[PDB]
Amino acid sequence: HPDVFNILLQVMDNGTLTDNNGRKADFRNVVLVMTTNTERKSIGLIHQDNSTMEEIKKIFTPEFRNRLDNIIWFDHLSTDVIHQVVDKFIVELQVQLDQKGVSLEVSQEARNWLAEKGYDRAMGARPMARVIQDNLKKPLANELLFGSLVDGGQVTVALDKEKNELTYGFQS
Amino acid sequence: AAVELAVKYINDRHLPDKAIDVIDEAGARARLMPVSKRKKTVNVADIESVVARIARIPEKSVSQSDRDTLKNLGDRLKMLVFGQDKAIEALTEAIKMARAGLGHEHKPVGSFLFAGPTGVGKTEVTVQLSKALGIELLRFDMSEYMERHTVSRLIGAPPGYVGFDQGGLLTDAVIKHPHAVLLLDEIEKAHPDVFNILLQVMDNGTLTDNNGRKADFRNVVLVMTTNAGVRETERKSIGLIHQDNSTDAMEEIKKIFTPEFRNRLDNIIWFDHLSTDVIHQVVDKFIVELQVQLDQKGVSLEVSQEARNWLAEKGYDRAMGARPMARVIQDNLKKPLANELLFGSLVDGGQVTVALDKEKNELTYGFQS
Amino acid sequence: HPDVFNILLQVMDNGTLTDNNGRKADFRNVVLVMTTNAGVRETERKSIGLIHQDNSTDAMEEIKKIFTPEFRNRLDNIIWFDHLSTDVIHQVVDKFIVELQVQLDQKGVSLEVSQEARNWLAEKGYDRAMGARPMARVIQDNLKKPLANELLFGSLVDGGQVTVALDKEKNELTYGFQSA
Amino acid sequence: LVPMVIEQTSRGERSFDIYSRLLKERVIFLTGQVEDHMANLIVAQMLFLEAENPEKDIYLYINSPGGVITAGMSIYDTMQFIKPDVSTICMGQAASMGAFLLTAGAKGKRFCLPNSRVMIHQPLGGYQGQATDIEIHAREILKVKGRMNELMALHTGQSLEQIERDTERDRFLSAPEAVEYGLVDSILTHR
Amino acid sequence: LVPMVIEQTSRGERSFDIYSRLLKERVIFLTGQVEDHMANLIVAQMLFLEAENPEKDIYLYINSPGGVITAGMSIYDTMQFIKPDVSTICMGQAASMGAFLLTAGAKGKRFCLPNSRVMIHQPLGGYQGQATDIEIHAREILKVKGRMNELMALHTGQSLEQIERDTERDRFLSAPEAVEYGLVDSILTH
Ligand SMILES: Nc1ncnc2c1ncn2[C@@H]1O[C@H](COP(=O)(O)OP(=O)(O)OP(O)(O)=S)[C@@H](O)[C@H]1O
Ligand SMILES: [Mg+2]
Repeated sequence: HPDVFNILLQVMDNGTLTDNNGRKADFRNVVLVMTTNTERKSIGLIHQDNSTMEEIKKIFTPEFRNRLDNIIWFDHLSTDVIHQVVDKFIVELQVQLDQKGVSLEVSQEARNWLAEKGYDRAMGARPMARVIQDNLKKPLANELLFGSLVDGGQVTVALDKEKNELTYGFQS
Repeated sequence: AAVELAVKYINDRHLPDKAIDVIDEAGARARLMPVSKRKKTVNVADIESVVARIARIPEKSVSQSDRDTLKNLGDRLKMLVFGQDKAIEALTEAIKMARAGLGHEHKPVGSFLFAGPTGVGKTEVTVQLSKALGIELLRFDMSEYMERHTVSRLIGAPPGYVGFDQGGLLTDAVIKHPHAVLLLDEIEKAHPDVFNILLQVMDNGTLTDNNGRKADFRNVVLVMTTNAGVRETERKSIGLIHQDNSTDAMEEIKKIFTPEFRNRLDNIIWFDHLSTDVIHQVVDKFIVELQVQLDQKGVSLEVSQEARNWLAEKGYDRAMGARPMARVIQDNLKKPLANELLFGSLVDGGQVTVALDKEKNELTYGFQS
Repeated sequence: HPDVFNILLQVMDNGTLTDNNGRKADFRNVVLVMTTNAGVRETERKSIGLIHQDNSTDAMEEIKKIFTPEFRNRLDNIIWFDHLSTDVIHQVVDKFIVELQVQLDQKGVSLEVSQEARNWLAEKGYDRAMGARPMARVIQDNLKKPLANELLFGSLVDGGQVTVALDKEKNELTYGFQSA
Repeated sequence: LVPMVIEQTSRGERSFDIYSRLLKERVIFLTGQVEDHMANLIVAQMLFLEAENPEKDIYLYINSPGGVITAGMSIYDTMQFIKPDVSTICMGQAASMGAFLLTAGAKGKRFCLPNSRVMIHQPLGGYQGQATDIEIHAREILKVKGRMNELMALHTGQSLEQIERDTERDRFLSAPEAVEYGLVDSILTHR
Repeated sequence: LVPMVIEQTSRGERSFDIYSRLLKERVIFLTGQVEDHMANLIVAQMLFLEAENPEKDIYLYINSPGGVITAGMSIYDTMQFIKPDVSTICMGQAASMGAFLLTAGAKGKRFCLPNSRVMIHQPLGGYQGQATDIEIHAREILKVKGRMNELMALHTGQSLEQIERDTERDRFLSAPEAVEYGLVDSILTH
């Protein structure tokens, strides 16, 4: 709401706020970070792309922009960069899985499908976390506990073109 | 003198008790006073000093050190706030009148409304005045009072409510700091009902909290900066034939403020747009501040005259005022020196310099050690 | 709040107000004086027509819309204050000067103001809308400000007779300071 | 369809139409044939602006091709009655009734654009009926045209005889000729 | 019906008509037979834009088939007086007054679309009645044509003798040929 912007204006201008109990909230040592950015499909006969310096000026009064130290811009995730982002989740699971004693044989072939399915141009990489939560974690979880791979396990991943899904291989 | 001065200044105690303690406090002060055998007698001058301490208010008879400071008060402020000389004149004259004894016995020292374009130095003159006189600045941001019911924090909630015990902010602040400066930034933003409280504050110099305690505003300077002035600076008429627009300009403030509130204002200062020559002075002030910060670490910064003139023109803005100068000074002058100071030649840098190349159209930062 | 006005109803009719503890107050010997500004805005309004109109009754009609009938029906009287005329404003200047003299008496300086200067001050600060408050400011700027500078840093440091007058040629006040 | 011209104020943004927005600056617009219903609107605007600021100068843009004579008298009388001086800037065309209002504008505030025209002619009122009714009706129309010359002569300053002679037949005028003829005082200063 | 378009502002979105938002961006459209009300409407828009900004150019799209000559003169005298240069982009047909309005446009800012067509012919104010009155009416129309042609030649620069000879009969010029004749200084394509 516009009233909230006034509160932030006083912070950036003086670096201090007054609580309703008479206290004084020191803001001189706080890194102030404001994040700014659609899910519904295009309302047209033929669906179309909904991808979205003057935009900030229109949505933010000059008095607020003028008080910012520097407006940092974030670039849209490139196709090449997306391959790097999905690798962090695979290696993150690997170190987590290392505590159990298994090593995932997953290669770039699996990440190919996960990339497009996980990454969305609008949603970004937010569904990426959910992708590993069900596709990669749930299947291994059940077999790991039933007794086959409790005392050490070996797993793998298999993606078939026709099936269009991620199969898995279990060994021990 | 003790009886009359106490009732005039001390308002939280009754006449017999408050008067008697002044006499008792004067004698006690005189007991430890004869460092050179100066215990002859207790005069009226001593009674004025002891009362000035009990109520934390300046003494009635201006000293010779306080007197010297008020002589060059305006000149001292002009060294940090360039332009807007009439604003300093009114503030300095009011402080001089109250000390000399010509002030209003039932009103604050001064009640001046400051208007004008943004970034012209409304809060700076007020903040610099408090620092110059060693007066505690009481800052109340009127942006947190955009609702009619926000006044409960200024004077306190009524009895039987969640906030009765906590008390009011403004009343307690003035009670703790009888001699202070009251600054209400962006007064216009506040609800029109907050102006009603200030009415009694300026007319009778008294405000009552929910606990029945009375706050003394006679020794506090009330300043209410507003941005109404920026609206009428355009002075543009939508017509084939132009008009002067002098009469309509500066009359919007009368619409947003009841004539009662304005009728008790000591003066309504107007801040003119910053002159081009004045922008150069503002740059010098900022550079001086950076130099002082650098001087603590031991680094010394030197800026060429040519760089200052180009730097000022780069950030010169009439509407926004001199606020942009902070950003350009930080982005251009301060940021290059950050990496060097933390790790580089400027760890123990000396005789540093800066300049600009006309053909390049950019700054040139050099370092030495 | 308009609801707060209801509290005064019993006071102005029964003459007693009861508190939380059941104690009954007595307002029989209390002079209840209420000051309000209701019709000032409506009277300031200007008619829009070939022939102008009178807005004398508008002042009272506004009061009736603010205060409930049961509140005004028990008021002993409703005095309508009238704008301060030029003649009474001249007297007000004398009152402020007298107050200024009492302040100056402690300092030991006796101020004298010529009758011509008083008339000039009245004309400069005479505003019907603002009443008598600008007179204080006009006197403050013209008389208090020069005296304060002199008192703290000039001839008036010690008690000394001061005088004031008006220059007819330049139409400005003239101040004379004597040290003794 | 009337375009919207947003305005900025401390209270907020007061959306308005183009005609009403310009009215705040005292710029009245006289468009189309004069009639009993449009004249009422024009006089209403003058009264409102008069109370707001008496010292300020009103501006009436006349771009009318002529209308009923009776309606025009109402606008003229209102302009003279109000204290503020009415500035009549002829835009596009100034017919007999339009020219009459143009002349009514205060001296020194009447201007004409370079390509504007100013046409004046005798009233074209007609009546049909019994001879007795025609005789009384004939007197009124003759008294109206004659009255027009006297009021026009006063503002322009010309002699009654030349105006009567000039109005015998239809005549037109140019922008610079109007200044010489006395309908206006000078061409609008170039900006 | 005109679609309502929301204009984003720091305070918040405010709905405005399609024409209203275009006016905010200095874009003014002209269409239909020229009328006194229509001419006065475009005049009020020009004055408002000049006060809002006295330097930025005010676009003037002319897509009209012609109208009353007297009404058009008001638009011409308002365009010359205003300090900002008028960008007379012809997006279609342009009759006699249409050509006069775009020619009045400041030189260096007049544009024309690739397939636009500008029709130029003489004015026609034919009136029937007594010969005595027709004499003054007959004299008046030539004066407007002479005044319009004189001002028209000042803007274009072509010889007055050639212009009247061509304007005597209906003339049709193509967008490429229009720039050759000097009606429009340049053509806008990308
Ligand atoms: N006249 C001036 N002289 C010196 N420094 C100035 C001047 N005007 C602005 N500045 C500088 O820019 C700052 C402006 O911030 P403030 O003092 O709050 O004034 P302001 O921006 O006019 O206040 P608001 O936003 O209208 S409440 C000052 O603190 C100085 O750093
Ligand atoms: Mg400020």
